[PDB]
Amino acid sequence: VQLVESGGGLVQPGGSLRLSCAASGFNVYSSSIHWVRQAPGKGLEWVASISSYYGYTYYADSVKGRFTISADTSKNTAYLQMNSLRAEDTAVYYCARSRQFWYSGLDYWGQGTLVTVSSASTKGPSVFPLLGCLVKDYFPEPVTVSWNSGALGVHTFPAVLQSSGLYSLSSVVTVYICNVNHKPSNTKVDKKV
Amino acid sequence: SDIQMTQSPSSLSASVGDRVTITCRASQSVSSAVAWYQQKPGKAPKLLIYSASSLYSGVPSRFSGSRSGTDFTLTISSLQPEDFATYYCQQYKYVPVTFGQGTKVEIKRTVAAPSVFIFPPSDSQLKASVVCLLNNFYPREAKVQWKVQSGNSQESVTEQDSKDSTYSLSSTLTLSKADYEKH
Amino acid sequence: MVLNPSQQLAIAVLSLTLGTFTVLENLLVLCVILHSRSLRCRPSYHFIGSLAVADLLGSVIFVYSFIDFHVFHRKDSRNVFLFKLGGVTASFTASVGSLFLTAIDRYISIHRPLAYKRIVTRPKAVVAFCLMWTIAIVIAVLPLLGWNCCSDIFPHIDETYLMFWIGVTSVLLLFIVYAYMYILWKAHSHAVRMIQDIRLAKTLVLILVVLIICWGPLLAIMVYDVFGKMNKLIKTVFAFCSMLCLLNSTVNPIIYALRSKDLRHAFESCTTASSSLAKD
Amino acid sequence: TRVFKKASPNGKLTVYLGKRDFVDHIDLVEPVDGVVLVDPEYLKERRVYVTLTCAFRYGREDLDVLGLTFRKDLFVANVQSFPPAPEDKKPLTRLQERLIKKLGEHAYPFTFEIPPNLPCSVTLQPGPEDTGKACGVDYEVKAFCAENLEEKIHKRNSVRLVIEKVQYAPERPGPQPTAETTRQFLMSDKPLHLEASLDKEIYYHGEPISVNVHVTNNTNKTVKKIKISVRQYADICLFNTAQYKCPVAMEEADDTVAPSSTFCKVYTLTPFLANNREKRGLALDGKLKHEDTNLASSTLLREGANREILGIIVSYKVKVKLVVSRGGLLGDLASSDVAVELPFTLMHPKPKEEPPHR
Ligand SMILES: COC(=O)[C@@H](NC(=O)c1nn(Cc2ccc(F)cc2)c2ccccc12)C(C)(C)C
Repeated sequence: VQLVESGGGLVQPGGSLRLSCAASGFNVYSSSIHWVRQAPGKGLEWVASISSYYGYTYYADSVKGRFTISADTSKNTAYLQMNSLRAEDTAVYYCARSRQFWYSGLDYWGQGTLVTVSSASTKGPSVFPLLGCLVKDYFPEPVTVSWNSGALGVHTFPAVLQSSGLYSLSSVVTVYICNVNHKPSNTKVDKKV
Repeated sequence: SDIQMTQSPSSLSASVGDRVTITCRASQSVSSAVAWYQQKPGKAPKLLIYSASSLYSGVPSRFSGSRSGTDFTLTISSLQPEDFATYYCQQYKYVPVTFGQGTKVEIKRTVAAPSVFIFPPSDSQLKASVVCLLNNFYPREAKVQWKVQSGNSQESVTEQDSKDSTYSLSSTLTLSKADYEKH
Repeated sequence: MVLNPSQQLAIAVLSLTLGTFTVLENLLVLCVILHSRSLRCRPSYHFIGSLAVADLLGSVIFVYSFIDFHVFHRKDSRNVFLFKLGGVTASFTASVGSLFLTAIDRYISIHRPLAYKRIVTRPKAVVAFCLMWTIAIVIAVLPLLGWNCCSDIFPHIDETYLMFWIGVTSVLLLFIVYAYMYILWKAHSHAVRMIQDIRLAKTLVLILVVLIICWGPLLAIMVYDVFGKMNKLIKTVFAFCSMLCLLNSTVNPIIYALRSKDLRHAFESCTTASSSLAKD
Repeated sequence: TRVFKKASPNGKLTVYLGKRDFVDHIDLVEPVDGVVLVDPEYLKERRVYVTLTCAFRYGREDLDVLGLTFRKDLFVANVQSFPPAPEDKKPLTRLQERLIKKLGEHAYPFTFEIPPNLPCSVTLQPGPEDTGKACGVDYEVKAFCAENLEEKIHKRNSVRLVIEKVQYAPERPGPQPTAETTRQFLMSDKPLHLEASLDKEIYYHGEPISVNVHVTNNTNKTVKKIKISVRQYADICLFNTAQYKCPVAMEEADDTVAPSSTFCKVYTLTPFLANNREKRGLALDGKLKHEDTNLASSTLLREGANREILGIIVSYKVKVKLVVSRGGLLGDLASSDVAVELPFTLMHPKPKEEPPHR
């Protein structure tokens, strides 16, 4: 009884992508599989649904045609084929199951896969020591910041998107070397404030 | 039909042991086909009550659901520190299924004033971005500006600190490099 | 050739009136049941219309030939007259075949109540109808060559052919009577099963029985001619029995087609709602 | 809680009903209890009656048989609701008392005790050409204002609800179904042995069904194909003792067995309604209105019960068929086949709610 989602990653706008939800302990005929997406800092939104016992397949009005939901009952898996992704499709996509007969809410959920549809290309961060330290022009996420190499009234503002497409974060400690690790670009920075 | 569900209030401050009530109003009539989810930060939602009155198997008995007309209510009789998350509201009678705006339950704490701090642009970043900082304040809402002129600034606030149940706002304003010495 | 002066005009007027009345009824029914919406696609309506047209054509041809025989005494030859007799037998055997089709359709409907949808349809119904018409026409034209000789009543027809045609018609009638008797038996059966169908089916069966009385004597006279063909007045008795058969032609389509209320007729609900009940 | 209510088009008579799914325990049926609110100023002298009919439309509704009615009414109960308690005093269920408290003093109860042995609400799939009332047994509660029982009831002052009679899976599963056969051909005096068995006896709708096939071919003949088919039998008793087999799921595996050999395997197949849409005459579980419902559930009729009254009895069977070769030194292209059948139950678990066509 563990639905697991996979296949989410950065895609250029207008591109394609495929999300796979593998269900363990569920029979695709006694359960209905739904895809629900949550935008960054926003409420849940229902994106698609498939019920194999009847063969029914529903989509949200905002994703008609662009999104196709299918099911491979042999592997007890559900697929969302997302084509022509606009910039408004960036979100965490969670896969949920509901009792096929007499739906009683979304019983089980997946862990959710991120999908970031942005035109910007992968880049490295720039560090400005302002004791506060700011990092700007970094994309994609995440970025790790450590004060005093992990031995330092410590606050770190969550990454905030910019219209330019790149991100920006900041860290402040009330009163060392601010080690910044940029995993998706594999970069290391160190500034002494 | 596209039924819009309004969940109110969009925020709450409550201490452990208090009664918390969140209401959900549906545009049209939904015949007891409403469910209440609970999503903690990061994790995925978790069903709490279905049919507007039943409890999912494995849910603490404190949570209760009630209906009256087209107004549904979720009540946590004795709030616990593990019950402070975002609670949603679904109406699964008509396709498409619609969720509420989401109600966030915070933890009540004594008012605390911020500590205004300023940071001019750095040489590397302004070879730019004036930084205003408020820390360990309450409530989340802040209506005090730093001495500078209102440009385009992106405000970022951290989650309620576990230690002191406080917040922190780190806003940055971008403008011309010649407007950094006047603040 | 044989027509008593007292019976001559009587049978002439009787035949004329019966033919006119039958053709009127059949024309009305076939016009009322052509191109319609639900009275066309249905196979039972198709069979009823086929019977009506067949019996109307048969009545017209038969009355024409009978008048030409007992008044004009044409007797043009043993072949052209045989052509008219072939037309008459074609029409009559087609009518009996359409009754048989209807009877089998009802029998299969009552044997498997849900089979009417899955065993009989518009295409298969017309296929069966054309099969029946094909066997009818081949039977009708078989005299057109096989009349080697015999027939005290019909001038230039074979003798074994008469027995064969009586046999086929008799077996079809036996099948029809068995079908409707079985239908009545099953009707009474479900009635007795469910009371833990009484008069309507009885009257319909009796109407069909009356049709058999109208049609039965013909075969009796044919078989008597086959065996004995000794007496003379039997020919006039057969003329009268054929008049009765024409009356069968009049009685049959109306009983089949006019006794349907829905066919004659062809020619505010609130919605459920809920409401709370205060907990006690 | 919630109580369903329907109103007569005239609006002067309303029927309040607690629920629309009345579970059928084999020993006894849950009573159909409800309330009727009338307008005494309107029914000055006429009485208000209520009836519970069990209609059955096995005959084609779109067609009609002359001089006969393919329909039937297995059960018809009557009760004189207004005036109140004319015949005798009857107990009121807590629901009826609550409704009487909620409604004024112009609301009166009605209660029906259905006899145990009666059909369950089943409807037959009509196909893509038919229309009108759905073929198959179904119940209805009709309340009307009439001066006498036999007087015609004007449709503008009578209200009819459609209720359902359903059965839920037995709590204690019975013995695991199993079957075995031994055929002997005219070629070799050795028996071809087949043995099949399901995982369990009671299956819930949508749950896959597993068949443990085991063949021992001691004969000199080779088996080409193995066919596993879940098929549905619908014993109808309108006019006869008809039988309507209809394969609801199939799987044809080309897993051969050599002569004097053995073959053990597990075949999994799930009957669902997605691919059985075109099969007219398939018995569905019964619907209040035009909606979607699963394949008809099995019927738990009491053993030794007379079958005469029963309208439609549904059952399921998994059939395992070995297509054994018939080739020889000199002969035709014949290919015989041995078969075995396994009965199982396809029902729902006992729920706390079952919304019919939400
Ligand atoms: C009464 O003087 C008749 O003989 C008239 N014919 C029939 O009365 C009559 N002719 N046929 C065709 C037929 C049957 C058996 C056979 F071996 C060869 C031909 C009929 C079929 C059914 C009912 C009446 C008739 C007639 C003068 C109009 C010709």
